Amino acid sequence: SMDYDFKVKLSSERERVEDLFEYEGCKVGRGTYGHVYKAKRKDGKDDKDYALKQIEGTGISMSACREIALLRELKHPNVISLQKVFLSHADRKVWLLFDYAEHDLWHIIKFHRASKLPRGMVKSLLYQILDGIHYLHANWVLHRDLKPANILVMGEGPERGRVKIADMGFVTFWYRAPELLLGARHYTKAIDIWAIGCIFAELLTSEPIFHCRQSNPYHHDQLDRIFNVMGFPADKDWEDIKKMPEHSTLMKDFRRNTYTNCSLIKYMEKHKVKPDSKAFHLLQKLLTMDPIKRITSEQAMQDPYFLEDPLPTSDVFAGCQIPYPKREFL
Amino acid sequence: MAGNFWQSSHYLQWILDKQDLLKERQKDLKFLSEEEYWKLQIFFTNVIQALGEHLKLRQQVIATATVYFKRFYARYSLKSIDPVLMAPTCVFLASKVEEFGVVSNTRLIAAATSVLKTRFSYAFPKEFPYRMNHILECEFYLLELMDCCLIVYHPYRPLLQYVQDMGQEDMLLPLAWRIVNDTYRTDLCLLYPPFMIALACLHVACVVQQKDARQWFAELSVDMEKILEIIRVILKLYEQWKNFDERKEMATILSKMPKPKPPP
Ligand SMILES: CN(C)C(=O)Cn1cc(-c2ccc(-c3cncc4ccncc34)cc2)cn1
Repeated sequence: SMDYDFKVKLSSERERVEDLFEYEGCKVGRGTYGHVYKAKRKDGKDDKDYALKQIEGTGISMSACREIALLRELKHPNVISLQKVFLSHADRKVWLLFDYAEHDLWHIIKFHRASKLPRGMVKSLLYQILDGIHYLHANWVLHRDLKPANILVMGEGPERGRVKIADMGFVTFWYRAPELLLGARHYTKAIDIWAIGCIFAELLTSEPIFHCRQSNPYHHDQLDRIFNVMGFPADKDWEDIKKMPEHSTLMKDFRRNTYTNCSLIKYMEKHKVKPDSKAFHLLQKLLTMDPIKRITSEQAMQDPYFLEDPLPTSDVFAGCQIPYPKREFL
Repeated sequence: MAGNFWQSSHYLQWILDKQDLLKERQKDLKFLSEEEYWKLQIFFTNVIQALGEHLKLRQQVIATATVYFKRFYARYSLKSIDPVLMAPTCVFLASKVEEFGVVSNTRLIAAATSVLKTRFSYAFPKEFPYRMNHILECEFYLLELMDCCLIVYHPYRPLLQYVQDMGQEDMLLPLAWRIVNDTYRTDLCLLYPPFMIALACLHVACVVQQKDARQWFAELSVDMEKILEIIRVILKLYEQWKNFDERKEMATILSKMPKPKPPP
């Protein structure tokens, strides 16, 4: 099957995650992706924190495969960099190594809504999310699951305030485009843009715009929440809505009249965002019901919102002190 | 994925020098002649093609599996891992990378057993000896020894773009596509960018079908001396094809091939 000397040589030379890093009791993240540890090198060559991602299950899953394949190729300041892959031969577990990102939008937003976000920081965050997704889209890579928990932000150090898009391995549908909820069979660039729109709205208000209570694509309560914010789409607004596999279900369960006094203007005005601001006009272009009428990432980056004072900064915090607490060990 | 080839792992690490490739081959060339070694490479290319066909996988998946197989043996001896185990492992990994899915334990083992029994009985008198535990072990070694380089670029996408640009899709594409498949009987995928392999295949297709494409090729601004090097290899592979009788020669060639050493 395999040569003895070949196996023995490789076994002697193979770097093991447990020999290189101390991570026992250093777990900071959990999910569908696997587990994330804040580790330190066992050899004192560095004192910087590292993120160790132990992939879910044994062997090479589809998720583990997609993440390794893509991150091995992708090189952008706003996309998380894969530094090394550890293949634990004993328990068949896959480990991914990256530089540690102290923050993410899930924790940043949570901190701000617990108080009840500086506008320069909101703009810089959105510019870096769009920059990262534009690079992915130009390389024909769709994220398929953008959300605040995936938009990492670097802490103190040589990359302070830099956004990093994480989770390339792809319960809650708050960031899911309306065409997916109506049965669209394929993921598209427009689906990622809708998610960015959701994130932008949440950064401006500290609230998930399409927050909804908890296996088919059709999710009634989620669509009801979209319509309560956006209004029910008129035929002119989304002509191909009739072509959607769940259009007949939509016609059976909903009536456009229920959402007559509903619009994004009305929603954003309740959360003190002005409908004549450049921020609102951009948000509305990102949150377009019809995917073919949704702005692209490159067009969004060219928006006059980014030319208005203040300009977006490379450090989203802009040399100001980070008020956000460090991630706690689970 | 459809990224820039010049920034890819394929270009930066897997476009090898012919001499460095010949130097690594010397380890196996003590048992097999240079002629027998390329014959063995064609055989396993045809084994991977037959495995993919049985599993009803797209040409993209088969091509990715073939490149994995070749990249592994470009750096390691035929005795490191049995090529009979590597071929279905490469298919298994390629199917996952190419978003086709995880081939089931039952479907993969039955495909390897059936294909070798039906289409390769002349070279294998005994049944496929490996189970799923062997594939899963081999997979871990394959991923590690390719430095986790999974995204592979093939000549099919640029060939389709070139033929469409010529406005000769109906006439040239079926033959040029077939020549690209035949290219996997060689080391070309390890030595040249895919767009260059596609252009040479399109050139050979133009010569065979007697179509004047001199002006189209002249307006490209590509290293034609490099396209000519590939053309020579393509023409050579058909002469090799003619003189090679796979069914009469392979049992002997496989017997000469170094085998994995067991533990003491
Ligand atoms: C159930 N629960 C409440 C939680 O999991 C709480 N939580 C934890 C996180 C988290 C998000 C990102 C990282 C991380 C950091 N640095 C580099 C990384 C590189 C690749 N991937 C992740 C990285 C670590 C933790 C988000 N939320």
